Amino acid sequence: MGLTKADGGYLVPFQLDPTVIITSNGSLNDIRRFARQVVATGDVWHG
Amino acid sequence: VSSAAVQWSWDAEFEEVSDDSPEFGQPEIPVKKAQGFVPISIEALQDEA
Repeated sequence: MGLTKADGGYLVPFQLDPTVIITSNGSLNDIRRFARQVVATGDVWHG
Repeated sequence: VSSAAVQWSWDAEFEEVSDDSPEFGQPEIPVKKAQGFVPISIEALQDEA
Protein backbone atom coordinates (compact mmCIF):
# COMPACT_ATOMS: atom_id res chain seq x y z
CA MET A 1 0.00 0.00 0.00
CA GLY A 2 1.67 3.16 -1.29
CA LEU A 3 0.83 6.22 -3.36
CA THR A 4 -0.39 4.42 -6.48
CA LYS A 5 -4.05 5.06 -7.19
CA ALA A 6 -5.19 1.42 -7.02
CA ASP A 7 -3.24 0.82 -3.77
CA GLY A 8 -4.65 3.58 -1.59
CA GLY A 9 -3.80 6.58 -3.73
CA TYR A 10 -7.48 7.42 -4.06
CA LEU A 11 -7.73 8.82 -0.51
CA VAL A 12 -5.32 11.74 -1.02
CA PRO A 13 -7.03 15.13 -1.43
CA PHE A 14 -6.62 16.99 -4.72
CA GLN A 15 -4.92 20.39 -4.52
CA LEU A 16 -5.61 23.22 -6.97
CA ASP A 17 -4.57 26.86 -7.24
CA PRO A 18 -7.50 28.91 -8.59
CA THR A 19 -5.26 31.72 -9.88
CA VAL A 20 -4.38 31.73 -13.60
CA ILE A 21 -0.97 32.45 -15.13
CA ILE A 22 -0.73 34.51 -18.31
CA THR A 23 1.23 32.62 -20.97
CA SER A 24 1.25 35.16 -23.81
CA ASN A 25 4.03 37.59 -24.74
CA GLY A 26 2.15 40.83 -25.32
CA SER A 27 3.52 44.01 -26.79
CA LEU A 28 5.16 47.09 -25.29
CA ASN A 29 4.97 50.14 -27.54
CA ASP A 30 5.61 53.87 -27.11
CA ILE A 31 4.02 55.79 -30.00
CA ARG A 32 1.30 57.08 -27.68
CA ARG A 33 3.88 58.77 -25.43
CA PHE A 34 5.08 60.97 -28.31
CA ALA A 35 2.26 61.23 -30.87
CA ARG A 36 -0.51 63.83 -31.09
CA GLN A 37 -3.75 62.48 -29.61
CA VAL A 38 -7.07 64.02 -30.61
CA VAL A 39 -10.71 63.33 -29.71
CA ALA A 40 -13.24 63.01 -32.52
CA THR A 41 -17.01 63.34 -32.60
CA GLY A 42 -18.13 61.89 -35.93
CA ASP A 43 -16.58 59.20 -38.11
CA VAL A 44 -13.91 61.19 -40.00
CA TRP A 45 -11.34 63.79 -38.92
CA HIS A 46 -10.16 66.43 -41.39
CA GLY A 47 -7.46 69.09 -41.45
CA VAL B 1 -76.56 42.09 -29.23
CA SER B 2 -79.01 43.51 -31.80
CA SER B 3 -82.74 43.02 -32.34
CA ALA B 4 -85.86 44.55 -33.89
CA ALA B 5 -89.27 45.76 -32.69
CA VAL B 6 -92.50 43.84 -32.15
CA GLN B 7 -95.11 44.24 -34.90
CA TRP B 8 -98.51 44.99 -33.36
CA SER B 9 -101.76 44.92 -35.33
CA TRP B 10 -105.34 46.19 -35.19
CA ASP B 11 -107.63 43.30 -34.31
CA ALA B 12 -111.40 43.02 -34.06
CA GLU B 13 -113.37 41.60 -31.16
CA PHE B 14 -112.75 37.89 -30.50
CA GLU B 15 -109.80 37.67 -32.91
CA GLU B 16 -106.77 35.44 -32.40
CA VAL B 17 -103.43 37.23 -32.15
CA SER B 18 -100.44 36.40 -34.36
CA ASP B 19 -97.01 35.23 -33.25
CA ASP B 20 -94.84 38.35 -33.04
CA SER B 21 -91.60 37.00 -31.60
CA PRO B 22 -88.57 39.13 -32.52
CA GLU B 23 -85.37 38.10 -34.30
CA PHE B 24 -82.01 38.76 -32.63
CA GLY B 25 -78.58 39.11 -34.17
CA GLN B 26 -75.03 39.50 -32.90
CA PRO B 27 -72.30 41.66 -34.48
CA GLU B 28 -68.71 40.44 -34.34
CA ILE B 29 -65.51 42.49 -34.51
CA PRO B 30 -62.17 40.63 -34.54
CA VAL B 31 -59.04 42.49 -33.45
CA LYS B 32 -55.97 42.59 -35.70
CA LYS B 33 -52.36 43.72 -35.30
CA ALA B 34 -49.90 46.06 -37.00
CA GLN B 35 -46.16 46.42 -36.47
CA GLY B 36 -43.24 48.50 -37.69
CA PHE B 37 -39.52 47.97 -37.34
CA VAL B 38 -36.31 49.87 -38.08
CA PRO B 39 -32.78 48.65 -37.23
CA ILE B 40 -29.71 50.74 -36.46
CA SER B 41 -25.96 50.20 -36.37
CA ILE B 42 -23.93 50.67 -33.21
CA GLU B 43 -21.67 53.03 -35.18
CA ALA B 44 -24.38 55.46 -36.28
CA LEU B 45 -26.17 55.36 -32.92
CA GLN B 46 -23.03 56.92 -31.42
CA ASP B 47 -21.80 59.14 -34.28
CA GLU B 48 -25.08 60.54 -35.61
CA ALA B 49 -26.85 63.30 -33.71
